[PDB]
Amino acid sequence: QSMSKSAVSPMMQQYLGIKAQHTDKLVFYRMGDFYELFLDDAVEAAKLLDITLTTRGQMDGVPIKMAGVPFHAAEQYLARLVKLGKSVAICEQVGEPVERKVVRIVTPGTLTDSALLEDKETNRIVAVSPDKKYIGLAWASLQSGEFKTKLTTADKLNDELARLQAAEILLPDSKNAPQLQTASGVTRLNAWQFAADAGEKLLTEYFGCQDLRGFGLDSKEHAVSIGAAGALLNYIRLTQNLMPQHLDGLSLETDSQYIGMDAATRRNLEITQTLSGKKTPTLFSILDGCATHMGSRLLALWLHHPLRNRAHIRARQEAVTALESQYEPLQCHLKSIADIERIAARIAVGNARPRDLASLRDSLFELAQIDLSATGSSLLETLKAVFPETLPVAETLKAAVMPEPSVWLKDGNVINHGFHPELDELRRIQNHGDEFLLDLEAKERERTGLSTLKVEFNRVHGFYIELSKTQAEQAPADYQRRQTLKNAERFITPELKAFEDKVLTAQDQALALEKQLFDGVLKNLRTALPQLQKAAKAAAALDVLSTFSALAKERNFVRPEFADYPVVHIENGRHPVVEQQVRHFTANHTDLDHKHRLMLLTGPNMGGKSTYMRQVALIVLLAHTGCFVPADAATIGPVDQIFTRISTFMVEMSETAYILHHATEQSIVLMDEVGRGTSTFDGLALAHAIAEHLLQKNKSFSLFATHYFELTYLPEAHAAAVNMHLSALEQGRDIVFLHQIQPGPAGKSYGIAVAKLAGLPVRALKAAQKH
Amino acid sequence: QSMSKSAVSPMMQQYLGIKAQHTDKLVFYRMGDFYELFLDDAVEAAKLLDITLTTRGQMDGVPIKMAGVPFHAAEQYLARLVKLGKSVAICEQVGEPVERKVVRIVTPGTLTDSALLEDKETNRIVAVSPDKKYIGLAWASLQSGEFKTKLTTADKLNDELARLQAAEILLPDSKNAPQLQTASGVTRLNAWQFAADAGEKLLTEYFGCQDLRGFGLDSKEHAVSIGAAGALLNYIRLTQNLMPQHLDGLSLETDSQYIGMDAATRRNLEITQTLSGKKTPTLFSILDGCATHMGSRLLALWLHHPLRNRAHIRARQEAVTALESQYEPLQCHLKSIADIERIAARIAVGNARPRDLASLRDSLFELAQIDLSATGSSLLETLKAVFPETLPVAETLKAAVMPEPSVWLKDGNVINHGFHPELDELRRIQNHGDEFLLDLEAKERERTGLSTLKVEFNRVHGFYIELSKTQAEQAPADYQRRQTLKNAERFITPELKAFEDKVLTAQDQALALEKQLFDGVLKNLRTALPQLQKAAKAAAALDVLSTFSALAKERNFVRPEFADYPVVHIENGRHPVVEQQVRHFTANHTDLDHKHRLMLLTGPNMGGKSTYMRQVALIVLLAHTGCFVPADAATIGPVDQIFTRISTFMVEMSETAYILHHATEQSIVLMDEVGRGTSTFDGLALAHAIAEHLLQKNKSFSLFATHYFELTYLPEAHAAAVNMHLSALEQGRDIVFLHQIQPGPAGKSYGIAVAKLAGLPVRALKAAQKH
Ligand SMILES: Nc1ncnc2c1ncn2[C@@H]1O[C@H](COP(=O)(O)OP(=O)(O)NP(=O)(O)O)[C@@H](O)[C@H]1O
Ligand SMILES: Nc1ncnc2c1ncn2[C@@H]1O[C@H](COP(=O)(O)OP(=O)(O)NP(=O)(O)O)[C@@H](O)[C@H]1O
Repeated sequence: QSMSKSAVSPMMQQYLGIKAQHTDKLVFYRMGDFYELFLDDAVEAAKLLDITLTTRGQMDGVPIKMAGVPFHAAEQYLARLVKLGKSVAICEQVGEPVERKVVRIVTPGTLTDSALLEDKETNRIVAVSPDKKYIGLAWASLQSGEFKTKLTTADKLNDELARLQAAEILLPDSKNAPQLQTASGVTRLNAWQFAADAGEKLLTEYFGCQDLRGFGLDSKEHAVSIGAAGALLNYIRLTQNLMPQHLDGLSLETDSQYIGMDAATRRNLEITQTLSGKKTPTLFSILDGCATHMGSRLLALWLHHPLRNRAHIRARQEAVTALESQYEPLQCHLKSIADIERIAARIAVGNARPRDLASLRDSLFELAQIDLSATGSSLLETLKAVFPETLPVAETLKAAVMPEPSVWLKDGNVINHGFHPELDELRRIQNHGDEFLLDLEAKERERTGLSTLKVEFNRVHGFYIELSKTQAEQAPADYQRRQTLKNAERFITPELKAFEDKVLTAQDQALALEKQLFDGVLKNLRTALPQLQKAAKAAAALDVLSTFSALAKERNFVRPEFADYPVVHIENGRHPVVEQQVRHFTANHTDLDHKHRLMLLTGPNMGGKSTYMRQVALIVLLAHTGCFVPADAATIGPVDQIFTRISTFMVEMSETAYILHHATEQSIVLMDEVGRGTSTFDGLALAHAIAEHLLQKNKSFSLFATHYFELTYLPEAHAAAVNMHLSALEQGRDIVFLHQIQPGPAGKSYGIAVAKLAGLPVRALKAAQKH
Repeated sequence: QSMSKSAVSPMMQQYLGIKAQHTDKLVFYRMGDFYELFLDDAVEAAKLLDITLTTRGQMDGVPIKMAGVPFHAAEQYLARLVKLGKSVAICEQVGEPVERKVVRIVTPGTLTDSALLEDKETNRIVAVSPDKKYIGLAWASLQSGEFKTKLTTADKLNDELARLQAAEILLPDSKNAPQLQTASGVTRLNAWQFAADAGEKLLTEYFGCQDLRGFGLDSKEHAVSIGAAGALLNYIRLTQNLMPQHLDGLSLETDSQYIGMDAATRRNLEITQTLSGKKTPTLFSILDGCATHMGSRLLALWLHHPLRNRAHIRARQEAVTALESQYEPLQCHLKSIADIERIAARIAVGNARPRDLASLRDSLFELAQIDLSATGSSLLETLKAVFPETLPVAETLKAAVMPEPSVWLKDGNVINHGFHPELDELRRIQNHGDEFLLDLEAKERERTGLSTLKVEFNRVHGFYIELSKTQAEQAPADYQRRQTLKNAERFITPELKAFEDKVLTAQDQALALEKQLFDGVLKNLRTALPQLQKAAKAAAALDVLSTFSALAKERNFVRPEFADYPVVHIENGRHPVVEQQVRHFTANHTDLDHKHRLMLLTGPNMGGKSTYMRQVALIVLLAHTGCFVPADAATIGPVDQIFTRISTFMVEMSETAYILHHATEQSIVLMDEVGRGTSTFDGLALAHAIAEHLLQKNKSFSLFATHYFELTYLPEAHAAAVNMHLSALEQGRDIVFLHQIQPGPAGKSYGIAVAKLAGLPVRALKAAQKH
């Protein structure tokens, strides 16, 4: 393996220096006004981006493959590449003098740029450190500050992964990495980065605390999850420009905090995504009346993390009732603030640009005006306390940044007038720009008798005066001259050289001064990042609570009550999504307690069994978010998990296996027509057993819909079973469904579909009666 | 109700004269370089087309509402309008001297323009004349010449409508018009147009024959269908520019010609349309390797009309075998011909434009070159005899029309050179155009000393010579002058007036001459329409048979045999659509006779039950189209109908009613999991009865898939019953489906999905055993 380095250009040789460090990722090498890619990176990017592949120069004889993109559209192409789980290192040149650096690595899970994120996109990076009994989970969202760790098991893993919706996963390079789907981008990390002891040094040093007990860890059992946090914190460090200091606390997630739901249950209920994978009526889209982007994202969070702690739930409920009389002024203020949660993020990772501070400034002022707007008597009063706390940050931004700064700091006109006296003075040499030149042209027109001379400028030559070749002979030896032209001839003069060296120096010192003063206020903002993140969280909380208020007031939701005994009482409740799809939707009751635990639904095929079942689960879910539920009243007992089951057939049996040995007395199980598949022999036998389990060996409140009429006999075999069914009425030779729960099991009226039949249908009426 | 007529403009008064005759249709009133619509038409069209609604002028004091479209995109909006089932009258002005006329009425069922039709779109207009016991059906396709009538019943109506895929329906305005869907565009026709006696005069005069016995009618029972044909013939006349003379014969369709399939069966088998209504793998898309558009349309026709006559089937089968050795040269010729079936149609209706004759000419020549290409021994030899028959038409077209004519006849350069001697001479005055003017400019440059004069032309002044106002004083009195300008001044002269009156007269006489000669050869073509229609039918037939030859050679299809006894033998057959979706598809046998009639499929879910069933029905269907079936060998007995049954539940019971009292010994019935709905009591009772009918009270060859294991006992109760099932094998903790038919009823192995369960599954294994 001998080399050139005469076989390869020094521009290319430098590229290979960078590319060697990022052999797994695409490298956007800045080349002029383009980012270019070389070699296999070129062939890859030319496939992926439908941009033209080409060739530049030679390397060891061989033409070098190349492909590029204009700088003005780089974020756009970057957005595509990360949609396809690709990382890109951005190689720019940096210095005073110049070195080729990587500056920033864009990965699917560390996005903070508004250009690479949808407005309601939650963006998480999760790292799994597997012991083998336990598994350390640690996740973070650079855009929201979130930073949590959890201890979990191997089989309970894909549930946690679906819950977190991670955009990127960090795995060890070890041979005992957990087998898993792929998924989002999966990024493997060289083993020792998940070290618990090194992960503990990193964490304690990042938060500047003694140990990790306050967060509820210590390297006893949690060691594996401490290392996973460590690995996350390192990967953030390797990818981000500045190491962000906005990662809020670091909480241990226990299973007791939220109503657990398996992956399939999240999917089936269509919480944030349909069964065909969209935003075509979901629970989130039907409730998403948030005024802010950060509010919308928070609501997505809440709908997936229904609280178990009934105190926090009431804290939230006290707020929403209080906001009932004052949400229309609130939602006007919030509607005009920008995404300050993301702006705080971009500040933290050294990625914020001049107009972000303008938006942050103006919205923090708009948040300070909510101090009136509303008051109350709850958690709200701690929310209100936050907004004026942040005015000191707004004032300093008002004083340091223009009302409208230029887009790029490099262009100047970012720092405000009067913030720095020197800058104003430096900047003042500008009228002396144009007025000294008008005072000079006129003092040369009469001096030469030519109204065909003006003081011109170009980047290469600087200031000059040009005269035609005819008039070039008319010029004094006071003029200095340089380059020769075709029609004309341009001249320097020492009395504008003195001017040129004054204004161009003033330009450079001003540009340099704005840079240093901007970096100065970023130094300040980054230290004031705690108050900023509190501002973001308070603004978004209030936005969701405001939305909860408006929904209840505008669609008749009621504050559900909580009980200490196993119970689910719902006074004519409704399905919150299907309710805005039907013009008329018929409400229905739901009564269950200790003695009435399993409701066995039987019914025709367009009788609303599924809808009614999903309606119950959705009311229970909503109940524990602090939102009000769609009913006239509701009362729910302590609930721990929600299970559902609504292609086949081992996936039917897989999802029910999980249900059977995880559901408890506090769980709520939903089962829709289990048995479809195989037969009516083995199918009925299984559906018989599964019911013979929810009643006995895990006393769960269950809704069990089924076509197996043979299961009607359960209320006459267990105290807890109940038979209910759904209505079908005769109108005019044509059947209809009023969609109403009715006690009992619907009788047999398929032979009633003689409303258009032909027989010899007695032969049917002779097989049933079947006693 | 007094009027203006001073309250309305004469340009609007003339519109109301036209609009009054077409009160039900939209009227495109040509207004300059636009077609505009007024009053309620405007409001209608503004909504439908997303075009801006506005105002022009006043009528009785009120601003007249208006909306319009440009001429250059008129066919595009018309296309939209007939997609939404609307009719449009095109009001142009005609004359020598100008009258407002309607010229053409575009209706959804009389389309012939390539610009209003999809390439493979079949376009039929059907007229129903209801007695009440009988119903006269009559339909026609202007694009294909098809013109048929049929006698039918009131309930058998929606089956026929769906079979004919009518783009438009003609109903009597009577109060006893049949209740029906709507559908396509339904067009009501003023009662007496469906008159049988008046219908018979129309029909006999159209074909110029004594009565209708040769077609198999006479006003005995066929009176109601004769009038239907009359109404159709009239609507064609009211709507078409020229009354077309290409309508082929007039056959009476009887129910015994084709294998009947109800509306649901045509949908379920996905013959030319999916269950979600697309071209996502259908039986037609999977076979459609036709080189021509007209070939494709014909394929659609045969897929919906499987022949009962086994002689015509063998005729087609003899042609496809003989083409096995000669289809690659055939499909290269056919690939380069145009849509001559439609072109013949546009000629018939006086709608043909110059380039259509060009395309027809070239393709009729290309069709003549198939006289070698292939020969054979069958029906083929009559096909070969047709192509050279049509050369006389190609010759005349070659001599009369340019190799490339202008787009519009009004622009000239359509009639070929040397076809008419006078036209060439009239046309020849054109070099005398440019050369006489070069011989005149030069004779005016030196005569005035000005190289700043050139002979010009504009549409207002004719020919002229212009000179600047400085040089207008330099012009002779030999110049005549007219309009004054700004910089210049233009002059007429009697020696270019003589020239102006020579070349413009020659232009008009030539444009007029081309018009009369073009109409002259259209007169010839329209009388040579019978040869043309035969050319189109012979080209298309061969294209479909060639395709059948390529499919059999390239996907291992075999020529099915026919039997005279009830039988369906299929040596490992395959599903022709699913077979190109799976990389590997496992073939399966099918054996049924007089003693083995009902195959009772039981099986797991993803066991290929449905697919195998639909495979049998599709093979039987394909067998009767002449095409070879996807198998190693196949033998089918006499078949009359194919019924299928694969949301709920009265529509389950409606479709099965139909099946139960229409299926015969010769029918082939397919039933997929009948019973799903209601329960397992009344569901099993109904599935019990329905099987207790196919065996006994209509000895039909039936495939009955069900999950009811209770129906396994049938082969031990009836001779004709058979139990088959579909395989499921264990590989590695993971079940798989080899998809193979196996005698017997699959046993009970859903408890076998303990491959991931958790119990207390003995309680299942305790309910089955169920003896
Ligand atoms: N209360 C209601 N008001 C109005 N429409 C309803 C109501 N409940 C159900 N529907 C509609 O009824 C249809 C059938 O509801 P669904 O609950 O799917 O019946 P089902 O037979 O019980 N389905 P499955 O759960 O698979 O058995 C749906 O398309 C709903 O839109
Ligand atoms: N003969 C075959 N050979 C190989 N694979 C097959 C065969 N038949 C079906 N499959 C596969 O089986 C899949 C679906 O089977 P399908 O016939 O729908 O199961 P089913 O439950 O028996 N249908 P249904 O009666 O409508 O419930 C298809 O995607 C095929 O790829």
